[PDB]
Amino acid sequence: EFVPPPECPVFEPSWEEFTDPLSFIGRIRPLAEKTGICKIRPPKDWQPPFACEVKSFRFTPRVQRLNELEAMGFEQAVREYTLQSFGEMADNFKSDYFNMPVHMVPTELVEKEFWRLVSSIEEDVIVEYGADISSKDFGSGFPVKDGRRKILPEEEEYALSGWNLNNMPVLEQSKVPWLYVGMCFSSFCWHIEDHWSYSINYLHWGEPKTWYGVPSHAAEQLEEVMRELAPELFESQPDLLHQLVTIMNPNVLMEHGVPVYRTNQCAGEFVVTFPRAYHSGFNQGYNFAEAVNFCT
Ligand SMILES: O=C(O)c1ccncc1Nc1nn(CCN2CCC(F)(F)CC2)c2ccc(F)cc12
Ligand SMILES: [Mn+2]
Repeated sequence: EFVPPPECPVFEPSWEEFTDPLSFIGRIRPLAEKTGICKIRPPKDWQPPFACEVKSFRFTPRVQRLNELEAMGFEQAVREYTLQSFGEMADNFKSDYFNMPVHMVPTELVEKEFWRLVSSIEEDVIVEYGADISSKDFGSGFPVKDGRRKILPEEEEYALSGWNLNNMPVLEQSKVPWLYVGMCFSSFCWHIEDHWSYSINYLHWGEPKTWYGVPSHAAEQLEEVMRELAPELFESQPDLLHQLVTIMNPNVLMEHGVPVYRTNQCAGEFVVTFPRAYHSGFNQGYNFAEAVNFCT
């Protein structure tokens, strides 16, 4: 069965360290760039309100067939959901799948089952992911001073915070956050960012998001293993298309000498990915994440 990779670094900045995100990320870089990804827990009292327009939030998530590569056009037929109705679907799926309440399923069991399903020919599990929803559609999950929604006085600090993903620097010398509504086993395959950018990711609420990261010094190693083992039909494809289908069990990479680190990101925690750090992951259950690429 699946062997979990070693844990990536988790930082718990003091209020002083938490004052300036870019300065903090610059200070942790000597360790975090050797692991590709890191997790950042804000101070206990830092709790932004959730600011999306929940009444109107509606979307059609994309269908994900976990074993689609191993299996090598009308299978499912995706409903439109609200946040509430997607959550009911997601929780019913997971509690039915594991025969237990959703909060009682061990994170290690979901992880082992996910990778078993990805390689399974005998069982075809299909899930849905509300992925790549623009923050322009119904707003960011962070409060923003654009006069579209009311900001209470207690929330203004969060609208002005440098850790609000809307306030991260995005202009490179010579771009808004995206939202992800997850359910159990919804996933993202191995990729790096455009322009080898940093990215920052915040889990607003819900069950954890499980991550795998590879430090940039091993980017070429990972790409070589991919070419050796990815389907040939897709191996010859340019990277920006191959990255749509680069699903690979972390233990395969590890057997080929590629360093891989993991983490479970819980509600209210950040994950930072460093330049050219390949990353992949899946969701443990119903959750809501926001992500943006940023410039230093
Ligand atoms: O789901 C997450 O939490 C997540 C975290 C970090 N990075 C990416 C994440 N998800 C996804 N990102 N993109 C796209 C963005 N990025 C550029 C474009 C690319 F080349 F496809 C390669 C991924 C998807 C697309 C579909 C999907 F189901 C899922 C994602
Ligand atoms: Mn990414």
